[PDB]
Amino acid sequence: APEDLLERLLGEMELELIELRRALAQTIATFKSTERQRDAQQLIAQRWYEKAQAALDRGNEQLAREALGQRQSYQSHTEALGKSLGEQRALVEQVRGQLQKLERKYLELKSQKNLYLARLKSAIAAQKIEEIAGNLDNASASSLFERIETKILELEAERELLNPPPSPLDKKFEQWEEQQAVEATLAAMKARRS
Amino acid sequence: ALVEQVRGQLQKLERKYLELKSQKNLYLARLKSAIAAQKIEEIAGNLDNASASSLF
Repeated sequence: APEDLLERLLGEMELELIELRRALAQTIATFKSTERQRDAQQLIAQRWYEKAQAALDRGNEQLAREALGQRQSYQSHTEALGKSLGEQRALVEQVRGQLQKLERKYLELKSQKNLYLARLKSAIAAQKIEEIAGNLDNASASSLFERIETKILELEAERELLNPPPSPLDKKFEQWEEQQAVEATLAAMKARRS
Repeated sequence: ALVEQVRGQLQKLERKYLELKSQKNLYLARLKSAIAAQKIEEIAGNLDNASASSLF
């Protein structure tokens, strides 16, 4: 039944709105981890910067040469990680936009599901009554209501044969004599006790 | 519009129901009368008193 699928499909969506949710956690987790590593390396280079900050004074330049020459190796690492961190920022920003747009589309779909289902039951419940009224049409000769009248007519006229109605001749006389019967019996009434 | 439209269907249909219900008793009543008053005259036929095929 199409109605049955409408609830299962939306259920399978819900598994991925959380699955994708978990994926973003891993991505952002790496971004935090990558960020932290950058501080440590620059801190070590920063420490060598303070260490080199204590030699060039009072003419000890030769010592400063070696100290800063060592810092250069650490400096390269800082640059490489710095660019990577900026690049990874776009991905976390971009991926979040997908989730936000998709999440809105979900609840929007959910609302429409009930409305169409509701119209279906109304389009089935109010739909399923009128046919049985067709069996009670009262507008044709294929209904129980009308066929019942035929059965009544069949039965009522069944014994119009068994007991035939009185012929018009007697029907033309009973009233004809009755009028005299009331008046003639009254003829003495209106005269004897006038 | 849908909620207004759907309600009209129910109101019209609901009236048609009780209207059908009232007619059901009337036709059934006429049937029993068309059967009870119907089922007597035949046995009077066995007591016709008008032919030579009766018990009387």
